[PDB]
Amino acid sequence: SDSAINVMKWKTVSTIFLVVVLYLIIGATVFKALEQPQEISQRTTIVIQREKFLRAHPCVSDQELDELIQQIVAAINAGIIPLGASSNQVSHWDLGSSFFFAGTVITTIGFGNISPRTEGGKIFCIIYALLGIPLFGFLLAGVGDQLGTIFGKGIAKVEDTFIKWVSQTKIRIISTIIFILFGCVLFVALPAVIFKHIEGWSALDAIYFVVITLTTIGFGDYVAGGSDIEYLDFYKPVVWFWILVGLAYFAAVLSMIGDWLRVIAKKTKEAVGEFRAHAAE
Amino acid sequence: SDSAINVMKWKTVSTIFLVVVLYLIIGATVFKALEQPQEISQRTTIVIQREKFLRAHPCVSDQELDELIQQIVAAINAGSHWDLGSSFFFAGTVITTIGFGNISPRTEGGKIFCIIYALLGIPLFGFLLAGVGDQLGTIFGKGIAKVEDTFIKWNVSQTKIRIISTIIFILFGCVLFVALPAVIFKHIEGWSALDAIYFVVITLTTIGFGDYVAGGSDIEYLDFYKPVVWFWILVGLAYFAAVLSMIGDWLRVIAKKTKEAVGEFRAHAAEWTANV
Ligand SMILES: CCCCCCCCCCCCC/C=C/[C@@H](O)[C@H](CO)NC(=O)CCCCCCCCCCCCCCC
Ligand SMILES: CS(=O)(=O)Nc1ccc(C(=O)NCc2ccc(Cl)cc2Cl)cc1
Ligand SMILES: CS(=O)(=O)Nc1ccc(C(=O)NCc2ccc(Cl)cc2Cl)cc1
Ligand SMILES: CCCCCCCCCCCCCCCC
Ligand SMILES: CCCCCCCCCCCC
Ligand SMILES: CCCCC
Ligand SMILES: [K+]
Ligand SMILES: [K+]
Ligand SMILES: [K+]
Ligand SMILES: [K+]
Repeated sequence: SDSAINVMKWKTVSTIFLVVVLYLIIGATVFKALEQPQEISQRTTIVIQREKFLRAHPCVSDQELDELIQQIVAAINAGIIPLGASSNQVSHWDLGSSFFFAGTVITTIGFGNISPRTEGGKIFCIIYALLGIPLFGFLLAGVGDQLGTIFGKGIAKVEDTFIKWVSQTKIRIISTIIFILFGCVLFVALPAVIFKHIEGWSALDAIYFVVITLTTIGFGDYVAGGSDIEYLDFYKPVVWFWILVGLAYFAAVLSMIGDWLRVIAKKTKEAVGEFRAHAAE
Repeated sequence: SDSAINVMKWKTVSTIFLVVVLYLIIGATVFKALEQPQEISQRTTIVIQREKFLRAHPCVSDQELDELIQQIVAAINAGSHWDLGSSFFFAGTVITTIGFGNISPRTEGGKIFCIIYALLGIPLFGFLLAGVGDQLGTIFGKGIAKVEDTFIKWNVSQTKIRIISTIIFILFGCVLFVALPAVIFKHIEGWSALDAIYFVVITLTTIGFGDYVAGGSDIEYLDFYKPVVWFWILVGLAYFAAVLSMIGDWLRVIAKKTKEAVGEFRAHAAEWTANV
């Protein structure tokens, strides 16, 4: 009976699919409820700014203003500061930023503030990713090991002193609490504070950055080291180390959250069974 | 001896670290060599466009222009981007961790929800993508059961045909999940042949720079186009998930072969030098 389990597998996958379909629909409406208003409030107030310089300079062709703005937004994607009060310009592909870029490729964070424009840069980025992503995986896995065996020494000491008048499978709950607590301190809270001061971000923007980065979603709306401001350069190599170990942390956390879903799915799969079997007495 | 194994583990991690460090250094110089010139060529030709626009339109003064550009930079920070469909797109970019970033939350509440929506959505999507990987894998197992029957009754036998099977996987795999979609993006999006394959890899490896996004431009899209792209991603991600893992195991083998090749080079230099 090889096809027997396969019929049972397709049933499980199809239900998860429809859950994901419905989870996206929920998220979709939640986001547009949150972001549609600010969008329209800013599109109406950008047309207010539009006609303030549409008719304050009629001697501009007025179809070429909207083509001008295309030419600025097209060139802003490579990163430009097209100003006369600042015509000397730092490079986005210097010795360090191309090193940053390679990191965003193999980690699959891919902020996208810096992206290749040359046809050769694209072809190499394709080759660099298909080899670098697996290569980086072994590093991140070994970092997960070393970081995990450090925590194993930490709970060996703590699961010794909390042995008062003790069960085996319930202290596992205490160990997962100290993991998430210490974890969010070293890899979420403490770094976000540093980004708040050094980058100038808000308290929310920093934690937003930490999560979007270490989950490798990497929108790129916020990037550490993205400005010119000062950058001690004590700063940036520490952020590399943060990513290396912070990615290893969310790797476990996200896997823990996955197992929680497994349990919640089991509890709710049987709750529907109990709901049926009772059906109002 | 518990710390004896741990020293063997840290030495394994440290060497891989130094490989990744040096792999980044190689890549860094290679991209800088590739992209530093385009940067200068476009920085010089954007200043040409700037001082061209003051002369070809004396109407505008040098002082008005700096004001306009701040107002465009202000609007780049926002741009419908959040209509019924694009917010659905957005949630997809979150759970898949592709995160193109062409659309990103600006409201403080949208950020807080995106944090919560990801921490629960990313594991949830993993199970879907894992199940898609299973079903897709058992389909191809039916395919090799057929093909490992017709080739294996004749010319050269086992332990080398497993190499032939993985070639068929990668060959037809790149057909269904890289080549055939990239052709569709070339026509429908208007991209180049390179840009489409560039998109396919950046997207399905979940790097997702966001420089190229299918459905991101303002073009008429057939009602079947975007939902097929979802299905593509769902199954295309499952494809590179295996492909990247195959490439990982290749490196494992290559690491073993090169780790002993160094041992051979040393062992010859050893008793070639004992020859006095
Ligand atoms: C596209 C960017 C090019 C990146 C090229 C990086 C290759 C670096 C040179 C390979 C040797 C690394 C240093 C020596 C390590 C050995 O002492 C050690 C065993 O003792 N090997 C390993 O740890 C295991 C290491 C084995 C990993 C091999 C990586 C495969 C890269 C394939 C790229 C082919 C292009 C060839 C261009 C030269
Ligand atoms: C806007 S810029 O690109 O032109 N300037 C720079 C931008 C960023 C960095 C940098 O190292 N940030 C830390 C870091 C490291 C690795 C990874 Cl993967 C992600 C991150 Cl955030 C350096 C220069
Ligand atoms: C300015 S815009 O908001 O309108 N740009 C858009 C870009 C793409 C889409 C869309 O549906 N793409 C298919 C798709 C599905 C899931 C995933 Cl994860 C990725 C992708 Cl590309 C919608 C809008
Ligand atoms: C942040 C949004 C959370 C959305 C949670 C959706 C919960 C969906 C529950 C579906 C229950 C299906 C029961 C099937 C059991 C056979
Ligand atoms: C058309 C340009 C393609 C460039 C990709 C070739 C890269 C060669 C590898 C360099 C090894 C150091
Ligand atoms: C049939 C393969 C799906 C992508 C077009
Ligand atoms: K990204
Ligand atoms: K990713
Ligand atoms: K991005
Ligand atoms: K990403």
